[PDB]
Amino acid sequence: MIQRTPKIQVYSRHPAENGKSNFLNCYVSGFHPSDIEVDLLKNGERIEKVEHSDLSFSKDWSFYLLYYTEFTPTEKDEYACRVNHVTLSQPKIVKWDRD
Amino acid sequence: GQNIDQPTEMTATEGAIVQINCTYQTSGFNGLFWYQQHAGEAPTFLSYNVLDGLEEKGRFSSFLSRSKGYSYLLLKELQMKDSASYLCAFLDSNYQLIWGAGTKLIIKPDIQNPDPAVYQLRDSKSVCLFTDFDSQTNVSQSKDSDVYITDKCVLDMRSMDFKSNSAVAWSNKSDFACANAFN
Amino acid sequence: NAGVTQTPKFQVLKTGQSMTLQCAQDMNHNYMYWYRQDPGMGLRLIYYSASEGTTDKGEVPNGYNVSRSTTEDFPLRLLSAAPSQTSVYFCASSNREYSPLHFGNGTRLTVTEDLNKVFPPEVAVFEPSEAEISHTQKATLVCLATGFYPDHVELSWWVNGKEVHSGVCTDPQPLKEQPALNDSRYALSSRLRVSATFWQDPRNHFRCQVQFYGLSENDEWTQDRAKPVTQIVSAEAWGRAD
Amino acid sequence: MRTHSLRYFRLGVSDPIHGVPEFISVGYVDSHPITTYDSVTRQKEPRAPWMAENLAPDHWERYTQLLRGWQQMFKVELKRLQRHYNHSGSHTYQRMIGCELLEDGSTTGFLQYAYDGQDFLIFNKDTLSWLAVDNVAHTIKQAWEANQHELLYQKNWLEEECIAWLKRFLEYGKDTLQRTEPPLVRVNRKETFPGVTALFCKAHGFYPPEIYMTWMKNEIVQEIDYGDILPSGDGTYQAWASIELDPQSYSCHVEHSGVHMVLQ
Ligand SMILES: *Cc1cnc2nc(N)[nH]c(=O)c2n1
Repeated sequence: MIQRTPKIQVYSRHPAENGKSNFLNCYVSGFHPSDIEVDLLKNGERIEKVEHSDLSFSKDWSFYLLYYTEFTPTEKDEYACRVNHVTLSQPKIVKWDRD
Repeated sequence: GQNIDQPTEMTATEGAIVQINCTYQTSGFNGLFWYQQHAGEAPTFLSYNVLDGLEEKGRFSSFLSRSKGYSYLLLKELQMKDSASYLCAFLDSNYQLIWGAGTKLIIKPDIQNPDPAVYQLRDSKSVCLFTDFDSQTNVSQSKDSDVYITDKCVLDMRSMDFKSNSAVAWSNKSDFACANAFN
Repeated sequence: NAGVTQTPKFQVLKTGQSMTLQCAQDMNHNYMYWYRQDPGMGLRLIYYSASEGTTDKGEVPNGYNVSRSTTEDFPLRLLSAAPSQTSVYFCASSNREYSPLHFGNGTRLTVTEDLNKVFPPEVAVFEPSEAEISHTQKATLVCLATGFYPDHVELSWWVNGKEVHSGVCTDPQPLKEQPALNDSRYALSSRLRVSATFWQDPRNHFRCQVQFYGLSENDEWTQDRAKPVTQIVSAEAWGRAD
Repeated sequence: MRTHSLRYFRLGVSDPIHGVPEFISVGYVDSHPITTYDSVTRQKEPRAPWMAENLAPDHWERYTQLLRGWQQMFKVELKRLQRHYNHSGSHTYQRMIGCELLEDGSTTGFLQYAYDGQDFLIFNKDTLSWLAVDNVAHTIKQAWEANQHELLYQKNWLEEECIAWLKRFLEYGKDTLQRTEPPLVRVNRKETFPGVTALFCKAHGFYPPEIYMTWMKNEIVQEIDYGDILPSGDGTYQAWASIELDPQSYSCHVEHSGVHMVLQ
């Protein structure tokens, strides 16, 4: 049996600017099996009111999902995506690269 | 999932060939089926076409024209046992099975030695029997509503490799003769 | 495998009775269907079930309900018998929505506003004509089932207490004794043709058997004539020289 | 002048932990989800508003019954495979069916199955045959290839029915599926390490998601780093390509929906 660990990309809808209302996107893709947990983090704590697409099917039989949230970037505020999956013995935190 | 037409009745001779046509109108199509249904019996699966062309299983072939919206069921070397209803049906885009009103197939026996007589049977304590006539003879029921006349029935006496048409007439009227009772 | 088992084959009901037609298949089929067949039109879907746990309306669902709590069984319930429900019912199954249907042997159903209209057949056997035996060396017995209602009968020929098929022809459809009347009683004829020799053998016993489908022994009956229950009515002839 | 596709997926899971449907089926036109069904809702529902507005309730009701039928068939198919492999515990079964309509008017159709996310059986609608990956798949291949009427059903569905459905769905969703939003394409210079310069060509705001991006000298460049075509979450996509310069040594080329762009 071949399990596929998720690829986890964090990025903004628009070129991010400090003080400019944007959307933070976490794209989780190429995983198998389908069971997965995603949280967007802001300085290490769980953002409530996150929106996500339905589980989505790729022709290579892996799955993908988009989690996104309305935010306004600053110099100080750190943002992350935390993904758990059967392939990960601990949740994986991926930080927003801040363009 | 609109419309499907097949003839109500066809008549052909034993040993010959019959082509039962079915036309259909639909936007979307997942195949056309022929079923056979004997008098008082269940319909039984005969054929399935979905691509253009012809499929052959012994004496039965089924053709489908997709651009014509047309199928036929072809019976070769007809036997008395092919006397049945033949049901045309197709699946639309949503797998709704749309049924034809069905074609009643009447097979006429090839009567080699026609010997038409009317005979009176010993009643039980009056029945008349028109027998041995050629398959081109139609038995009409009379107007007289005190006199009953059955359709023609084909019996197969395998004991003498012999086949015969017959019809029965009967009444309780003390004024009723078997001679000239069958028209 | 048995295929599709549908019961009963025949049923008379009074206006307002309910009834369950049973249907089972041992073929692990997902699709089961109920159809009515009426003269001069296509099979009409009453209800179907795409699998155990679901059912859906056909084209003519009014007056009926179904259930499918098992793969095997698809019972049809008539809620309140109406004359319009006089028909032949067929249960069917298919493996899938596009696979060929396997049919039950059907249920012939007659609804009458009054059970006093139900009559068992009178049955009589008419020996063969001496003229036929002379001119053809063959002998045609005729059997006449008359006066029955509803048209729910199976006619069989027995020789020496054993059913026969060769040389038999039975009317495919009964005659109406009164074509006008809507609860007209029915008449059915049959022939058994044999060699003059066989008919002349006094060791041969011939028997016309009409299985009639009517009331149950349980049905209430307040008429002077015998309760017209499901019953076999027979008549018989012995062969002979003369 | 671009390709469109219609796809229906099916996911079955044996022994799902309480919070996971035993069965999910989703339709897509291009990258858009059009339809959803699972074993929890037991309802087929539209996932695009242009599907919702254009198919009457009878469509959802009919396909709801069909999907309950296919859910049951899937469950039995998985159980059987698990018997064949002699597998205990939780395993997945998947199927994708669909068709492409290209610009020239030409068509494709496909049907494949996967066990634990790996190729199991692939349908050939021209040779009317199944490609089996192992001995267990070969066993299912023989049963399926012995039913001639089902192979012909399947060929017809892929070639006629699937394409009819796609065209109907394309007309419903034309304002969404057939629109163009051109890319906003910027070129960044980044010093990635001291002395060493790399150029980033970035594109966003574009639909369809299909886009070609490369770097050329004065001749295509070697060692181009490619970013995935990613959804921005407003119905549009972003994507990039980078090159690293040589000491004392260029233009970005983008092609989208029949429009060619050069940034020097
Ligand atoms: C929802 C839906 C509709 N039609 C389908 N047709 C096929 N062949 N397969 C599916 O999964 C479908 N799903």
